[PDB]
Amino acid sequence: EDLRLHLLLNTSVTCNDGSPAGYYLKESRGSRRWLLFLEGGWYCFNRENCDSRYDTMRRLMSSRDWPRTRTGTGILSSQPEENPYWWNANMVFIPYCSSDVWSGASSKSEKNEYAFMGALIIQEVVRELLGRGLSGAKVLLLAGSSAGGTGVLLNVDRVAEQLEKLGYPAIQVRGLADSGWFLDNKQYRHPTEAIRRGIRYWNGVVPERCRRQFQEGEEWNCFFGYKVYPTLRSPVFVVQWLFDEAQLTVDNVHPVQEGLRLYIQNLGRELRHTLKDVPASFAPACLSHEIIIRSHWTDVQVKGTSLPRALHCWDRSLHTPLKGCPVHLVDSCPWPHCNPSCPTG
Ligand SMILES: OCc1cn(-c2ccc(Cl)c(C(F)(F)F)c2)nn1
Ligand SMILES: *[C@@H]1O[C@H](CO)[C@@H](O)[C@H](O)[C@H]1NC(C)=O
Repeated sequence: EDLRLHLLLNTSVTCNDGSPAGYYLKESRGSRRWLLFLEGGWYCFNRENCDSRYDTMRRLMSSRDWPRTRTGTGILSSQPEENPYWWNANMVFIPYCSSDVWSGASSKSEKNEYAFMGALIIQEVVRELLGRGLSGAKVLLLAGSSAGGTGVLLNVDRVAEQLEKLGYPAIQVRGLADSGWFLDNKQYRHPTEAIRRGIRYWNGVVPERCRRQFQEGEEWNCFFGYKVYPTLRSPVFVVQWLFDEAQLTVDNVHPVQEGLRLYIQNLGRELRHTLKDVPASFAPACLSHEIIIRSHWTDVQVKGTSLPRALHCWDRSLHTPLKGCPVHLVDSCPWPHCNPSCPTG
């Protein structure tokens, strides 16, 4: 229980229900590395389905019941045994309480039952951390899982621009997007519509270069990794199971026959294709969901390299490829669990 809760001092930056947003922090006095992690957990895109989420997922919509501390796990652990990559970093966990894939910039008001302020929560956390040590940082890694992974892609360049404009051009902003790289593909039995309605309901914002390509009405495109990633300037490491459970869910996939076998194999092939030109990526051939804040995140390997090792090699590459220190690790085998190191479940 080593990360301590701080509610935002700017109380106009709120969770869905108007309660203040916040962050959990464990400082590491010696370190100039900062890890800011965006929690995930789907989203809601109209009054009805947000009302339902408020009944049974209220911690994702409100800070009123948050605990005063959280234990850092996986990449947020301070133990080198659990976190070979960044155990000595300053650790920040940002709870997801905006239900907007971290894209929203809209307040609760007479016109809005809910506030959707995810993009502003990130900006405010960064602003308040600069007075707590972030001003002395050399690397700010914006990480995230699930909706938080997509949130990394939507916000990493805005964090970089924010620090540049505040007068901190020496902080290197990087992104780590875990399980947030989705395909706008055809369902197996009859995602783009959800995001389309979400953006209007949230007043959602997307990165500028991507917005300029797709333009008004088509900004939903920028929520899909393979479309937004080529527009980004900050270095982004992409972690994505080839057969992500959430992708299969939105594809309406739940003794597998030929049609479904071909569907699943084509999904893995398409995911692999979208990662071909992503130099820093870790994509195992597993049916699973999220990775980087679980305690046993060290166990999975691609081509004999673990994710903590891949991320360390990424660090080195950002100091020609490195001998025995790869950063591009995408499985080529075509079926869930053809990789023996996949999570057991
Ligand atoms: O916790 C599971 C989960 C999945 N998602 C998510 C994020 C972005 C997109 Cl773009 C999509 C989809 F389905 F639209 F592709 C889903 N968010 N949280
Ligand atoms: C507080 O947040 C709002 C955005 O919701 C912003 O307009 C305002 O300037 C902030 N001001 C502070 C913290 O001084």
